[PDB]
Amino acid sequence: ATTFYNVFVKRNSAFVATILASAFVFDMTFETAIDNFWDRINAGKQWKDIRHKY
Amino acid sequence: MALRKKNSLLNMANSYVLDSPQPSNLNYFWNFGSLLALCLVIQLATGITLAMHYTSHASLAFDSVEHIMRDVNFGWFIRYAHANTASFFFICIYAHMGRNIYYGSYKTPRVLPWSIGVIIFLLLIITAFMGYVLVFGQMSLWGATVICNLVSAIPWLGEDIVHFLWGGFSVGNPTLQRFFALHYLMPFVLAVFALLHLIALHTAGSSNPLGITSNVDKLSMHPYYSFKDLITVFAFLLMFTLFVFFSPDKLGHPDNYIPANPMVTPASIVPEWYLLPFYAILRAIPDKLGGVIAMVAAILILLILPIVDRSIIRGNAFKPISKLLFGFFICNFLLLGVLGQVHIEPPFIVLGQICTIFYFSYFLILLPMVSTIENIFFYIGSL
Amino acid sequence: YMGWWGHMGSPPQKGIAGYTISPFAARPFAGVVHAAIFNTFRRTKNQALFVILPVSFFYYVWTQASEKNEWLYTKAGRHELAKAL
Amino acid sequence: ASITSVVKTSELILKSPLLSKIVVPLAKTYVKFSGYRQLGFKMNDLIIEETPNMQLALRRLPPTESYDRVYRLIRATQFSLSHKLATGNDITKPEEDDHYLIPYILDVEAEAFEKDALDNLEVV
Amino acid sequence: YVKKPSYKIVPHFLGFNIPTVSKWIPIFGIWGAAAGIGALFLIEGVPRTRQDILSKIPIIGEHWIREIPASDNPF
Amino acid sequence: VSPKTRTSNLKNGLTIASESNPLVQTATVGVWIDAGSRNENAYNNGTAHFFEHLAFKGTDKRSQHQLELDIENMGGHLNAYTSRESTVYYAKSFKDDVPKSVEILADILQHSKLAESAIDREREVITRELEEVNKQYEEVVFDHLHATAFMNQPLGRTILGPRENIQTITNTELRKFITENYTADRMVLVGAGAVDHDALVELAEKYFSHLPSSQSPVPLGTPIPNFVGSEVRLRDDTMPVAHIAIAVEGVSWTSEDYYTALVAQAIIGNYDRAVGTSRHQGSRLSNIVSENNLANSFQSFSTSYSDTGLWGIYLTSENTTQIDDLVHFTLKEWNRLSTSVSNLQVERAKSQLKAGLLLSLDGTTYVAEDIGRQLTTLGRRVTPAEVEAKLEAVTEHDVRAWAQKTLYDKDIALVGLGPIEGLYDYNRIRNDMSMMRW
Amino acid sequence: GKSTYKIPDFTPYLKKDRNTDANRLFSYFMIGSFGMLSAAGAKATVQDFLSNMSASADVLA
Ligand code: HEM
Ligand code: HEM
Ligand SMILES: CCCCCC[C@H]1C(=O)O[C@H](C)[C@H](NC(=O)c2cccc(NC=O)c2O)C(=O)O[C@@H](C)[C@@H]1OC(=O)CC(C)C
Ligand SMILES: CCCCCCCCCCCCO[C@@H]1O[C@H](CO)[C@@H](O[C@H]2O[C@H](CO)[C@@H](O)[C@H](O)[C@H]2O)[C@H](O)[C@H]1O
Repeated sequence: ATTFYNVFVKRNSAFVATILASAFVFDMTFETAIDNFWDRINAGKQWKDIRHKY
Repeated sequence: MALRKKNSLLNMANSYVLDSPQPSNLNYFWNFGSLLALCLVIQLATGITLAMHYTSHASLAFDSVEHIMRDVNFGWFIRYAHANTASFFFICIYAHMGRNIYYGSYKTPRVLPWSIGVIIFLLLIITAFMGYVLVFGQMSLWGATVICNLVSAIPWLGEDIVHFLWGGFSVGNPTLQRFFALHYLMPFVLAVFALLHLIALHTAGSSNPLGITSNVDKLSMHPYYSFKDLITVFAFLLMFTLFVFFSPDKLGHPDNYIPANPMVTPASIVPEWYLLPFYAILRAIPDKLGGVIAMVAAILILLILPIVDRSIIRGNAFKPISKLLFGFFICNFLLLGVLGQVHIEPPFIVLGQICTIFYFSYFLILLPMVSTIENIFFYIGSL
Repeated sequence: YMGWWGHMGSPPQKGIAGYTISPFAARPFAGVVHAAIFNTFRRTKNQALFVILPVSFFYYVWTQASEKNEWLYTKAGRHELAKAL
Repeated sequence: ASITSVVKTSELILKSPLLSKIVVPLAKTYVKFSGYRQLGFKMNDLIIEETPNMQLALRRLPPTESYDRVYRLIRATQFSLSHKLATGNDITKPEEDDHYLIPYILDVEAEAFEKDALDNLEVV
Repeated sequence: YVKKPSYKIVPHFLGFNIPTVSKWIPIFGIWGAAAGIGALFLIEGVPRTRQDILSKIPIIGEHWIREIPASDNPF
Repeated sequence: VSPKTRTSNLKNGLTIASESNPLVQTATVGVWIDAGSRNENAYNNGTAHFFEHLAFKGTDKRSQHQLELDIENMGGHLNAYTSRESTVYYAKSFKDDVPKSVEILADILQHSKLAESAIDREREVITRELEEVNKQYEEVVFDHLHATAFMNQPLGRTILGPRENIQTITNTELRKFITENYTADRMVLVGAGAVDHDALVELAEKYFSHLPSSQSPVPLGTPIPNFVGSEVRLRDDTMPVAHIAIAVEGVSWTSEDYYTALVAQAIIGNYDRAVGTSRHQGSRLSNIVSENNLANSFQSFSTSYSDTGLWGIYLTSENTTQIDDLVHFTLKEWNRLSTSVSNLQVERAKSQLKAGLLLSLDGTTYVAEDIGRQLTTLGRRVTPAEVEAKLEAVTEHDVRAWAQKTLYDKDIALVGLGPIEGLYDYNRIRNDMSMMRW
Repeated sequence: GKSTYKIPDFTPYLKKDRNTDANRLFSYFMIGSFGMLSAAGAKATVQDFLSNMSASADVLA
């Protein structure tokens, strides 16, 4: 736990780098997660659900 | 205590335009600052007026400028005033920068006003370039085409950036509308930076033509400089009047009174006169990317004057060799201007390269050498 | 580096008396004719070389270049133009 | 640049017989053409003073020398704004152009440069 | 008996010396990474960034290879 | 090369430690006790300091007056102080007056009367001392600094104790305190100067033989402190000079980082505008402060206790509009112990300390204080050769490591006294404990 | 009420484990989460907002 602090937080350069890398990962995964959720709550409604008829 | 000093708001005006302590010996070259303020005001007044009559749609832009010329009361005046004052803005800005280089205004303790100034100069170039596009005549279009295709030389992303700025695959309506919005905005940004460079300068105060301290002998900005500034205002307005009323198209290019035609390319794409030196620098480098870097470096290299001037003495009033070198530098900058409007033909190709080398070597070689030697001559020569 | 009135940052001054007269008591244009002629001549003579040398040089350069360019695009200059390209 | 640099380089030149033979006459001409003497300045009055080092050297001037300097700057400023030159006793004669400030600024700088050197010392 | 203190002046420039700067070299590394991550993050949306950088990353790279079915694409 | 410090024990477990110097004519004998204010609870806080007053108020044999005369006839003087962890009672005398002085000290420690009449008399004297320390600003600042840093803990109590306790201290509780604490196994009889060790040991066998031994004899310098980042402001706009202390939790005597912390302290160093040489000192903070007239003085300190410490700086300044700059620059200099220190600063500070730790010992009192302090904190005297080796082992890498664990981005205890309007709130001071650029 | 060395009662607010790395790390996890969402939010904002400047759907046709 001291180790975690020393590596990622103690130097601000490291902390800002950690925050931006986390932001990148969050951004990508959150996009994917919302996409799937939105598709489930709006099931059979969206174009992707009816497109197969055509 | 007097109201002008007591009240916080009044005190700020007071500190800049009334009680501001100035050197008592500023000569007429210190008046370009206020002329540039006058140009900036005329451009805002005429500019906002034209915006009330101009339509930014590409199907209507050129026609809206004709409407201004032909139908709007005094529209001809507002249009020509705006177009010509853009030329006078650059005459005054080159003069003001020339004054600053000759009198060493860029030296400590005034590096910050100088460096902000270099940014004001870039914003003025961008502002004037975008304004030129708004007419949507042939020079407007062919200007935007060629200048925004320089960005294509940025490696990897260059093409993508160009299409993003144009808002399409060519210069067209999207480009015109966005340049209108930006051309309206940029002069306000330019005004803010103008005000920042003055606030920065307030810590040291104005330099003076002798390059000595003026702390020994100060004059209030008003009335002395107020009334001195009127002389150059009236001199400026006389020159303004001769262009605007008697020869309104002397400084311009007829090609911009032909509506933009993406098919027909004009005889000669030459920029407005005040951009011509940078254009010549760009042509000198054969490489596309090289050329663009050189052109930008020709402006940003002004930022290193504070380093490369090694003199112990501020300014050129007392330095005969520096004065000669500066004379050659200024004339070379005008020759570059002239070479920007000749055709890319012998013998101007080689000549343009030599003038470009001379331009850069002033900052990189000659000024550091000459200023070092003059230091030694002052010391030995006065023993 | 610069102060304000009262603490401008001058080294202490002492022993200088300054005198001047009112603008209403002066002739503002006293000796203007003499200055416009003799003083302007003096000041211009002293600075003439610093303008004449660079201007004359760059004008000569331009003149030579523009005349060569003109000559290269004549019939007479066909061959020299062919070599230059 | 530093005044120290100017002074050291000048001393190298004045040492070399060859160099001095060609440079000292040039420098004398240069100073005649420079024309600061025609405004009643001494060379040292022209050195840039808006630097912490130079401000300190000016504070170390003897009061007399300091008062005289203030007068020369005010006098020159008045000639500047009038576009007149000094006449008669106001013109600085070559014998009056003494380096009154160089000793003081060389001491200020000596200390400042020693301070920089010593900030970088490494015990062995 | 010691006659004189024993020291050297290390080369310096603008108040920096090599011992000091060497301590900061790692930090410029991390800031450079932070700037790299940050820059790349900002242009993640640019199609060229995906085509040329992001889709080439092993395993993860398929996240950025996405085709609109030609039936659903007006252009 | 210093003479060897001889050490003997008695049967009860009293340590006798001596460093003879046949060049001097005076001697300092005294008793260093590994006991102080910290040994009190909250009800008997101030007892240790109270006892110091009563120790000189007469014994079972000699009355107060007889005591005074006996010391006057010796020729030298007696002195005592109580700190948080240490109590000292010593006697500076002539060479051959040592048997008298040991006899007097043994008497005042074992056989003090502590008569109700004298307790009652001192109870006013000590009450008046509560309102006159107020003047000793450095001490005020340090007392508040401990109070806040070790809030509601034994180290955080003052030495004087609260007014309430001073009124309720009885001879019974005084007797109980010195019976529990001033035990043979916690005491060192120290002789420095013109003393023979074997003579001193015989005098200890004669006078300190019937000292109580503690039930559980732990080794000397054996001790739970939980530092609280916190601030006390004692603003007083009527004072001309601001006094400010900033400290972080430091190192104990027996820390592996003890010398590393001292080197770090020396890198910041001390400064005093009244001393001629101070404007030329190498310390970066010294240069900033002197060039900018930010302070009258600063003094870096590294106070150790058995199980914790405080490491910090004490600043004084009349520049009340630039206190922010003074604190700003100070804390940025500490940041550089974490980010920037190299062989340059570390080797310079080691050189200054290799001398400094030996220079301090320049009279018999200082030598005795050194033997006493070290024996009661480490259980042995550390020879100059060992001290020189421990300092040599301190590398730049060690200092950076230590600072990054102890100073960088850590909570501070902060005390300001005087015209400290310009000292920003806790957050802004604590924000300077790190650098965003690093 | 009189002695200034008797620090007021702060026991309602003092954390027992205050000088542990665990303790500091937690608060920086909150600050860093906030910085992370702000960075992700700023990227989203900038990318979406500036995309207005890319060719619009009529142009792309
Ligand atoms: C809108 C454009 C600008 C305006 C309105 C402006 C206005 C002014 C004014 C009013 C002053 C003080 C009066 C004077 O000395 O003339 C001044 C000083 C100065 N300006 Fe500008 N300026 C502009 C552009 C620039 C540029 C482009 C530069 C530099 C590249 C610059 C650099 C300076 C410097 C260095 C000074 C201090 C000079 C001195 O007094 O010695 N300015 N400017
Ligand atoms: C530094 C300030 C400015 C400069 C240097 C500048 C420069 C220019 C230039 C060079 C043109 C091309 C002129 C032509 O040949 O017709 C132009 C056009 C235009 N400018 Fe500006 N401008 C400035 C400020 C403004 C401002 C503040 C507005 C406010 C909207 C504005 C509105 C326009 C409009 C509407 C046009 C197109 C109509 C026309 O060409 O006359 N300008 N500007
Ligand atoms: C009304 C108070 C608000 C403060 C800002 C307004 C303007 C202001 O300060 O005016 C002054 C009159 C100023 N002249 C000088 O410094 C000056 C100083 C010394 C000598 C001379 N000339 C010699 O004989 C001068 O000409 C000037 O023209 O600068 C403008 C640019 C300022 O505009 C702004 O920055 C705001 C915006 C419109 C750009
Ligand atoms: C200094 C900052 C750096 C430069 C800033 C870059 C500016 C613009 C870059 C990306 C803009 C276009 O980039 C594009 O962004 C849009 C939305 O924003 C994304 O579009 C995606 O999300 C949107 C909604 O969020 C949907 O309508 C779309 O169907 C989907 O594909 C694309 O997947 C991406 O390729």
